[PDB]
Amino acid sequence: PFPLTSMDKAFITVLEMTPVLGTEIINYRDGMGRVLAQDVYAKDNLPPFPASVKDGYAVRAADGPGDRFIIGESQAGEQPTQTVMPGQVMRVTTGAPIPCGADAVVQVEDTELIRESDDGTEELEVRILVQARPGQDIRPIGHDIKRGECVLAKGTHMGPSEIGLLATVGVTEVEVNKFPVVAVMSTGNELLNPEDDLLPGKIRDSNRSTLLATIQEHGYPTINLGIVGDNPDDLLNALNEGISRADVIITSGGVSDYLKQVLDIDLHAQIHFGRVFMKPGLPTTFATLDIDGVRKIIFALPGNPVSAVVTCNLFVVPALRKMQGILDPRPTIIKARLSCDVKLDPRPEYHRCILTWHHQEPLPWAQSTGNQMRLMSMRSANGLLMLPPKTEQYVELHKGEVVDVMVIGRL
Amino acid sequence: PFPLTSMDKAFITVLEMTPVLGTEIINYRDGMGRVLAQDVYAKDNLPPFPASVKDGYAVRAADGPGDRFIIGESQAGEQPTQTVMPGQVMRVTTGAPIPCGADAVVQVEDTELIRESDDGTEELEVRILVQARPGQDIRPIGHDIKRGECVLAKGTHMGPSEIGLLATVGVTEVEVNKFPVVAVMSTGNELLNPEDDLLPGKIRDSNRSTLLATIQEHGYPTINLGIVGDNPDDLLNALNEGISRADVIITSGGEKDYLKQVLDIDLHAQIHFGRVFMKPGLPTTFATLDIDGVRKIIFALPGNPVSAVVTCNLFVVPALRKMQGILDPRPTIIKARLSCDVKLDPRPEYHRCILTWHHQEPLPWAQSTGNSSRLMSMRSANGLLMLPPKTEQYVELHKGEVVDVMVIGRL
Amino acid sequence: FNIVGTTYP
Amino acid sequence: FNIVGTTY
Repeated sequence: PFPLTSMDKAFITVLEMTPVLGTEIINYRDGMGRVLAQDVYAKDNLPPFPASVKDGYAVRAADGPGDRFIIGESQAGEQPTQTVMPGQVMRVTTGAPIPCGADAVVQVEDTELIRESDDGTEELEVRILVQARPGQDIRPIGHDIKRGECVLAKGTHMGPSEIGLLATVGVTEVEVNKFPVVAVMSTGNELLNPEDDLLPGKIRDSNRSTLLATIQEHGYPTINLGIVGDNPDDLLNALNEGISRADVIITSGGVSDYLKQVLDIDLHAQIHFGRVFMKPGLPTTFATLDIDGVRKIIFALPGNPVSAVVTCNLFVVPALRKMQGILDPRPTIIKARLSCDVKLDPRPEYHRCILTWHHQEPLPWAQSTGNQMRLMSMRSANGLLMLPPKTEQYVELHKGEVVDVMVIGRL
Repeated sequence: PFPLTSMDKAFITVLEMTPVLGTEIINYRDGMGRVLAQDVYAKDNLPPFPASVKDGYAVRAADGPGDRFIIGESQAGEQPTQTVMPGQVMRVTTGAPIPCGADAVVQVEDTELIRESDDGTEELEVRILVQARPGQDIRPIGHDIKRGECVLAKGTHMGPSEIGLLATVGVTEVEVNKFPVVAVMSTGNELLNPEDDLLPGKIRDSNRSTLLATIQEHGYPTINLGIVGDNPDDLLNALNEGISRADVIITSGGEKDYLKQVLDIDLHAQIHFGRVFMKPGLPTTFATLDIDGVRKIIFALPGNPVSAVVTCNLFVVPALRKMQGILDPRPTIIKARLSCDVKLDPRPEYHRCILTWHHQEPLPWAQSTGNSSRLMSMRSANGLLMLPPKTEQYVELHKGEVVDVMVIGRL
Repeated sequence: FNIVGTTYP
Repeated sequence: FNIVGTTY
């Protein structure tokens, strides 16, 4: 007899009661998806030497437009040793360091060759046609990155670009938030393992395989607790191992006495809600357990396969993201058009769909595949349609009308 | 002297010259991101037994609404042994199998208790108030999935939902396309390792770290060839090892002409283009090599970090996706609004950006942070802005106008 | 934001 | 759909 909890009350409750994990030191190569728990400062200047921007000649601006002797060429990886004297110039490339005595670089397009070398290619003398500006076409020391400058702020969710940035400044070790370890178990006497052949009155367990695969997609470590029989003893033993090995425990099915009893009386855990006004996902249950100053969270998902995966993306996924240090764990919601007419239900409805962009059409189309038992497309569902509850004015939606779609997969 | 190649010609050439990999057998747990190379058939019926939909009693429709004796109760996971005779009914649950002799199920809300069991618990007699329809509230044998029915077609890109389906039908082993192995190397005499402190005339290699991180995000195995000196001997040895160990080779980084010598004369490879009319990505080079009836592909990306990552997502990523058996390896392009006014360049322009959806605004906004004046946001770039070439009418683009944006990251 | 979708004209 | 950017 648990009061009907609204979607908003349930969703906010999960986020508020979900704690943030501690910190650890990792290598920068494994920084993908991690959240910085420290500020990152550069210890060197970039570039460490004055470098040319264009292909041409490094010149002295004070000399002005005149005849110059080419004394040599600067190459990348080699610090120049020659000094540019008045009336002299040096061949330079886009990546080469600027030699001493030079204050400007003139590109080849503004020059004319006076003399070719009688043999073996090379350049001897050149005419400067343009009055060069002091510091023209030169990248000064520390132009891009200064010493002591903060290159990455605390709380930054690092991607491929951020990793390369770390490599540039020479920070190979960084402090990040820990990743949550999730344990998943299934309850039910009618459940068998996928590898087994069917027996009378038995079916194969599909929820466990799907739930684990979903969590793995977001990059979190998982633990398989296997199938647990529907009895008080086995639930206690299964949950005890889950708490000991993981921070998060997820169970599926068998809701409609033993599960909620052991959590309350035996485990002394705090059950927040047991029923939520939604379709599907009615018997969804969420509870927290505090042991040794550490908070463990437990998710009890419905037995229905569709109900399990829907509640997973709505409740479990945002919860997991908060623990790893993500500042905004709320999912991305976009606008799309309905592909088919739908009748509204008194409950808010959620069902998997496919987002497709057409030729120069500003809004994407959402194709309903949620009514399984089944549309066979070559593509997997990448969105979750979010239909509004039935009202006095709105009872039915028509094809083409704009609705909200929550992105749940890589587009 | 490589001819200026249009963007369209270059992109189509890459896809046309990129081969499709062979097949292999994997476990269903590792099927994430894999593409099926076989048709999948169910070997069992789901459900394998007639199951109730509602909580109530299994009745004989011919008996109609009347007083019935309760002979027992059916439980999930156990095949019923009792036979329902005329004038009798059996107690059932939502997951329980339908007993013999019963052809319909009436939910408990349509029944009332008549008599107590004289002592203890259980119910012996109950009144049925509604005339049951034949087959009412019952899931027949093979209602969802029939034996011999195709549940997954060849070419299906499997996600979490597809994995669970394999577990349901009991297919633990499936044939899929192989994943491409990519080797990444860097060229330049000025390059040092990120773990090393800086030396005069040297900088840290960032391309190698970034390129690997990008490919790893898509789930492909990678090989680090390290830093290679700018000389024909070291290049030849590096490329030879890459071909022997990997299917795809990626190199980074005037200076352009020396590299292709090893590819053309020594490696006997076919270079398709050396220049592409684009900004950035001008010195992009693509070549193919046919050895032992197997085609290896080689990408030569610019030395500049920004130019490298842009060309990687434009050319390398779609090529890799084609190799793993994806039917449409072309990237996803959406419509978005410009955040700032931009001047158009004679070349087609690409620039990293961040996609954000606002309150009830149908189109997302794109914020330019790729330009370097790196703007420090807590989020990594998930899109690539696609700006049009300069035209007779358009020399400048205005704020709010709709432009093309290529999705490159998880939203 | 809100979990319920809702719509506009 | 084309790789080259378009406008309206």
